[PDB]
Amino acid sequence: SMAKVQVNNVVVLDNPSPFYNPFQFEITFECIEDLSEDLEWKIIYVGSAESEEYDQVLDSVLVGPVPAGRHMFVFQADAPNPGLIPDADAVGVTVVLITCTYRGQEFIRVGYYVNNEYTETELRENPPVKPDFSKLQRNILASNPRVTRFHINWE
Repeated sequence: SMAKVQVNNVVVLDNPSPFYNPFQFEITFECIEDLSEDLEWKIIYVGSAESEEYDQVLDSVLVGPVPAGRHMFVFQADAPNPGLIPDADAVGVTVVLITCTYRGQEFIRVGYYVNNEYTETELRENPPVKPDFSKLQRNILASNPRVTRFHINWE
């Protein structure tokens, strides 16, 4: 069958923000017909390129009833746990992902680069071994989303 859900756009809200602020995404999509089963959205923070074990599922949203037509919703998730981020990966560029599954199958993955940078010159010039997350600013590169679609069984 044809893809029954088509994501139209994601707006990154509160985009330059302190590291400890929650993520906020305003997501619009279309359903070509009433879906009987649930859509599950997730936000996944890539703690390190070292390994997927440093991935953090920040939150999941499950919608039981699906109606046909255009949709908008706002997806908010708490910031990642800095205790689980390797020291060498915290300051710099990482990735945050938005995924959606239907009947348990991921059909779309929207990835953004995330640039975490210090706000004080002293910290930028002499970064501590353990990063000071209270002084880190998160900038999501909202203009350059990377979209991957997956074929799933929509019936």
